[PDB]
Amino acid sequence: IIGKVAKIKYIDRSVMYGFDEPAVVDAVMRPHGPNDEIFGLMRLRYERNLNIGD
Amino acid sequence: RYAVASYGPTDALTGQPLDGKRSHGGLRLGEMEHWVLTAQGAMQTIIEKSHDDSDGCISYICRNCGEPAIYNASHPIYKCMNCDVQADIGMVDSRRSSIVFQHEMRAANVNITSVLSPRVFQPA
Amino acid sequence: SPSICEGFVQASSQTLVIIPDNERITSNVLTTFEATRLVAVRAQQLAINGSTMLKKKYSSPIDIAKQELFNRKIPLLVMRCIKVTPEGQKIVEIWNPREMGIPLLD
Amino acid sequence: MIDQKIFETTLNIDDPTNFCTNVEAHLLKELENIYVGKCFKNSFILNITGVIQRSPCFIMRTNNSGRGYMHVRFSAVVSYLNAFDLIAAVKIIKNDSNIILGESLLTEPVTIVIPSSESQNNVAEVGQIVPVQLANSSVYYIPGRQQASATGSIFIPKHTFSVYHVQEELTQEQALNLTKLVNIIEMLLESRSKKDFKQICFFEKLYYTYSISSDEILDLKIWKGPKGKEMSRLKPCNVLSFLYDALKNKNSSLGFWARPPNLLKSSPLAYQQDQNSFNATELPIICSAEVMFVTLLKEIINYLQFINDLCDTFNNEQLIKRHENIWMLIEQRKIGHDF
Amino acid sequence: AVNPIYGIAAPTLMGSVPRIGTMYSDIIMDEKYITENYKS
Amino acid sequence: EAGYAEIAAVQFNIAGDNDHKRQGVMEVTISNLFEGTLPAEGGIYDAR
Ligand SMILES: [Zn+2]
Repeated sequence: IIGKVAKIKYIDRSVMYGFDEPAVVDAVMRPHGPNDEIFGLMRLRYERNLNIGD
Repeated sequence: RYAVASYGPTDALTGQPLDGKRSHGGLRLGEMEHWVLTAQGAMQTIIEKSHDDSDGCISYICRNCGEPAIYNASHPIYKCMNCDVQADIGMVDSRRSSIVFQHEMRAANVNITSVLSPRVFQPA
Repeated sequence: SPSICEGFVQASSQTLVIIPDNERITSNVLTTFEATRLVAVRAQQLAINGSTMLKKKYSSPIDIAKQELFNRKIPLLVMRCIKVTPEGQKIVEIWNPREMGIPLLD
Repeated sequence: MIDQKIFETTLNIDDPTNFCTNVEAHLLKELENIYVGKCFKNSFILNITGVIQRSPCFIMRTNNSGRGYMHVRFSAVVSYLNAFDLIAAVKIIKNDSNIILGESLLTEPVTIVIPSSESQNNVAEVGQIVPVQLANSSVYYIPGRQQASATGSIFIPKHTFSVYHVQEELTQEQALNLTKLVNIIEMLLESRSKKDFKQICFFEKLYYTYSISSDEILDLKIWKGPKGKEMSRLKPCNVLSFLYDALKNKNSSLGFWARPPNLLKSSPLAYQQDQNSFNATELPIICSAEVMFVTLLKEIINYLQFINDLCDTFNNEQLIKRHENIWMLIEQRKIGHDF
Repeated sequence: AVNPIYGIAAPTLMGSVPRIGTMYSDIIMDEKYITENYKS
Repeated sequence: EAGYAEIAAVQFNIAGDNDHKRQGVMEVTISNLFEGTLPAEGGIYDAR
């Protein structure tokens, strides 16, 4: 869900979606942190009906 | 909702699964669950869960001195660093957190010697 | 001055003393633990070999082992360790599950 | 040597139902497959004599494998090498600057690693077969290995000897004990008697401490010794005859016993005296008849084995000439008749 | 201190299983029945 | 070749100098942790 490469040639510090139910990318942004550095921000949304167990 | 299968992330020290769903690890059969399974007499379930599914391993111990030995079938190593010619290695089923536990006791200058069960023989 | 392994002497080997059949004191009925263990061991060993004298055909090791226990064809013996003498003996009772009472395993 | 040893092991059975259809045959097969040709408990296993004592096939309890295990006490023919023994054949395979590596040929698989000294690297080469002398307890039997590592020295027969002062009699039951060694010597002699006279004679001439001007060193049937100008006023005594007489208790074994280098090491002869008149450089050792007899019998067996193995290895004179350089290196260490 | 292994906690800390319940009695293979009923 | 065994008892003792010098497989000599990718030989991270 977020690609990420790192110069040392490269090692893959990528991010995987480890949840049982599929989500949908609602909104993604590239803002600046406190030290003025770009970081990845992903919002994941779920369509939740009432279901057995709620 | 949560479910794991036979494999996944493992703790570096103890060799057991990680802690729960957040870490993609396993769930816990705590102290009180072993009390219940011991009360039921279910010992082959305790092997399956606490050994075959948590952190079971094989420990090698020399008969003649009770100390851990070094055994490797492929790339043949059969040696004890305490006898070196009187080595009599028997494999005991253990689990990694217990071997870590005995090394933590030896690191504090308390020596742990394991007396193995003796050989038994029919007469004549 | 020495190591602990110096004075360590391994436990001496034992002789298996078998109580004769007429002086056995334990029950001639399998406990539920003993029947469960016999069926478990036999089922795993059927998962290894598959050779059995059971006349009817089953598709599971567990069913074969259960019917072998029930029909008295299970090729195992039950060793009940009574005592370990400090002179170096192991007094045990050998019980043949083909000739014992089988508990209620519903 | 070669003798019997009783071992204890625990075998894992991966298929108990099949294994128990014939326990004796399967047990012999597995013992042979695991232990034959390997080092185990300070010994090297040659053959499996039999299974003395076994246990039932227990089912393993600490795992759900359904597998079995069986405790076995078995008797095996093994070969234990003694300190400072004498091998007759080794093929040097590695000749480096640091160490020399060779392997025994006649005896059981043995690796001999001679530490390289400056006087050794310029003589021994790859392809040569030489006799070696061992060292004290350097024959470590590291378990699981197919050979017995031992450091050794290129053999040159010594010029010294030992003297044993015995003050206790050789009893009858200890003579019964040494009967095995006497019988071993008898078998070694009857095995040597088949060989060609020239090979045994030349090897004896090479490895005799002194030199003798031919045809004066060997009387196979009687062992009368070398006829050199009657050096000693007392005839050397046959060890076998003395033991057979002490079986019937007709002679006494007290006094000073010595085997000077002039004596033939492979013969059963030795010197006994009531007073210490041996020209030894070392003090005589006060000991009983048991120790002295054991040491002398073991030396006789070792030297008979050495001569037998030398004669077996070099069946042709071409190889003798190929190894003649070692023969002369031995020869220059001999002592002449300047006495 | 020599600590014989018995009970629950002593075998559990040593990585083994208690000799209890299904593991109280030892099972051995019936040789005399297998040599006369099975084949290799 | 290693037969099946079970621990029957555990003996507790005090470990001395000889026990450490006979059980230990190597001696820590340097304070270098890593020479390269592999751990430094003789340090506290040695592969022995
Ligand atoms: Zn040891």
